[PDB]
Amino acid sequence: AALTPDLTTATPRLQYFHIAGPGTREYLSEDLQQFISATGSYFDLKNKF
Amino acid sequence: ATPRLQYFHIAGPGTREYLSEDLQQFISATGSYFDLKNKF
Amino acid sequence: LYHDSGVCSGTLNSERSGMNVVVELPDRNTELSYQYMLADMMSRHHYFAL
Amino acid sequence: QPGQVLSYKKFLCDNYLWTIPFSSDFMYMGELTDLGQNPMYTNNSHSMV
Amino acid sequence: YTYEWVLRKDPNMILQSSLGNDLRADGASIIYNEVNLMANFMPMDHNTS
Amino acid sequence: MNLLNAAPTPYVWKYNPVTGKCAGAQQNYGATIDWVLPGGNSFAYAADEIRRRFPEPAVTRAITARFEAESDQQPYAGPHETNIITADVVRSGPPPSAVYPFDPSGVQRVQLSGGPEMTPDAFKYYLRVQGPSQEVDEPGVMSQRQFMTTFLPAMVPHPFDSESPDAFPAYFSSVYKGTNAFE
Repeated sequence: AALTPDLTTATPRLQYFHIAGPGTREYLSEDLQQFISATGSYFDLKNKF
Repeated sequence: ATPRLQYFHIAGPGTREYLSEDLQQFISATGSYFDLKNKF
Repeated sequence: LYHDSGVCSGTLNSERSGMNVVVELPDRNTELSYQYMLADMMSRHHYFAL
Repeated sequence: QPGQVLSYKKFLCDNYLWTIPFSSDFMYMGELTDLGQNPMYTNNSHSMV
Repeated sequence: YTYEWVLRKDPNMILQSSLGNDLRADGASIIYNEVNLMANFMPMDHNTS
Repeated sequence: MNLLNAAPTPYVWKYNPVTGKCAGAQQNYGATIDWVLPGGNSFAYAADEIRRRFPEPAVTRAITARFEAESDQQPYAGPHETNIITADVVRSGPPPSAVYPFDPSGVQRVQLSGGPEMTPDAFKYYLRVQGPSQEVDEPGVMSQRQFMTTFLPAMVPHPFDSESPDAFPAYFSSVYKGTNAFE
């Protein structure tokens, strides 16, 4: 009715902010990693993650 | 559509649809020298 | 000609129907009506002396 | 000096006789106007000022 | 929509002389205060528009 | 012909939009044909036939309702209006797809500048769509179109002859006598 509890995923803060998280190779979606690897010679996006 | 407007052709069918066909033939035939088109 | 004057209006009627078919309204303007009709029908720079 | 001058916009319109058409879009769509046969004026009496 | 345009301020372009003299050297100048864009919208039926 | 059998001019009504109450009725002089001085016997019949061809109030009611239906400005939202009223409520408030962090840490939360409950779009639209708390209209006052559906222009032959109806110019009947009043 008024407010729903809303979805939660329960990720630790260090992992959520990638302070102690998995790593860029394994949290970026594989298509995004492929895009970066392909267009990394002229459009650097590895510094943004 | 109002009857008093149709009686005075303010909202009536129009000259082509209320004049008798013989009168329309007359005013079309004699339309270059004796004009009657401005009277309807 | 006295147009649109109910006190001194004109008269047109037949003989069997002697009642007048022309009633003049002081609230209409015949003169300006003719002016507008003639200006719409033709340009006004033409001079017609008749 | 430019501060010592004025402007006097004005117009003249002779032989015009200002016209306002009783139409919703102020345009000509017939001698019997748009609002001429609207059954809100035709059937009900209104006292304009 | 965004409709961006730019107005000329060159005296020789925007203004016309009856002699053709150089207006920039003849002290012609223009200052734009308020440049608004007007538009006419037909009030055609929303159902039919 | 006989003018006693001639059809009378209809009574058109005055709406009085501001108060909303009926302002009365009048003899429909604003649309009358001039037929006795210029017209004579040939046009007396024509004018009578025009007057008695004035639509009966049910027909006028149907014509007015049909004219009002094609307005596009009905009091409530049609599919056009309700689609955009749903569209703007959908894109209002915090986005649903925004994955934001909820930090339930009693020490050292995050700043969360942004730009754990949310409201559903069904209730969000329900707030926007619901009407007043009255849900019933006050008596007496009517809008223009609901006044046009009722209170129809009609020919009223022999009006001032009955037992105790007279007419409704501006009154409020009190003592079983028609007291046209409020002077």
